[PDB]
Amino acid sequence: TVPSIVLNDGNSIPQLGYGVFKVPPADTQRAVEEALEVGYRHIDTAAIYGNEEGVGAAIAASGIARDDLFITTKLWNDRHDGDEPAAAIAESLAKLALDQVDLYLVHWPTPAADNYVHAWEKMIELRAAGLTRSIGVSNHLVPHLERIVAATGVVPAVNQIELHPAYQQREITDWAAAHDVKIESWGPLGQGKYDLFGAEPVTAAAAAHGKTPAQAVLRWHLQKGFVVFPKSVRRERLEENLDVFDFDLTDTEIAAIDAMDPGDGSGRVSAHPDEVD
Ligand SMILES: NC(=O)C1=CN([C@@H]2O[C@H](COP(=O)(O)OP(=O)(O)OC[C@H]3O[C@@H](n4cnc5c(N)ncnc54)[C@H](OP(=O)(O)O)[C@@H]3O)[C@@H](O)[C@H]2O)C=CC1
Repeated sequence: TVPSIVLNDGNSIPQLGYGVFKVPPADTQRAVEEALEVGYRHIDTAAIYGNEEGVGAAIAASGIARDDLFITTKLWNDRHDGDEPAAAIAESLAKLALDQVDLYLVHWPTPAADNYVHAWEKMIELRAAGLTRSIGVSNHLVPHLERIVAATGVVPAVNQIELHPAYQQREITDWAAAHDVKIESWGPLGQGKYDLFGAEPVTAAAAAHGKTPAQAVLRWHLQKGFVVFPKSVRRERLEENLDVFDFDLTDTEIAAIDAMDPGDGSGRVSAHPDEVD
């Protein structure tokens, strides 16, 4: 039924949602219509995904009240400077055809450009302007975090990062936990970049509960306190991935999955912030 988690700002976010990364813009409307139909209420898009349009149409097409929906969009890398943030969100808003998004994020820190503090400053402006209910960042390291916070005194609501069994970024989640910041896992199912489902601590928890391996992972994230939003273009999967409030892995089972993280950062499948310009 998807539980909702309380953010540091007093806003609630549905623990499981649907991501649109890699869904072609042209198929984006159907893709989202289905997800809404199936039962999903939290959509994760990005200006860079080029599909805010489909997302908006779908939402419009569906009969759901805005209140029951949670839209999240993101601020692209080339828009951190000056008042580009205000221009950026406004265009997203027009694409999505909404009055306001639920959450807005700084897509990447782009540390070489040294403009993330500035972008965060502006972010705080958009929230006060009512353009977005909450603000958070994505792909920010602990140093990035400490700085933006020390600089503004405004803690981000979330931090969306690459997170899965083989690469957990514990230093970040740990920090996030002490700072009342919620973690959003991206690429929660390894983005299909490695045999996650064949993983034995994975296969073991699956058969033990009669769930699929994909479902075992999600439940892992979920029990860890993470917000997840897997992507799939297949109805079956939307349904499968949505049915995970059933079981409950065991402490030991959770331990077994956790141990999949080598600790040398070798399980990473995507880009490291220090490489994204
Ligand atoms: N803020 C950021 O920097 C980023 C955020 N994200 C967000 O996180 C989302 C999720 O990560 P994403 O990169 O999409 O990777 P995911 O880890 O969620 O994996 C998606 C892939 O796994 C498949 N999939 C989904 N469910 C299942 C299942 N039960 N069994 C088998 N395959 C399955 C999909 O195939 P198929 O669709 O064909 O079924 C697709 O190939 C993105 O869509 C986006 O919203 C992603 C990247 C970066």
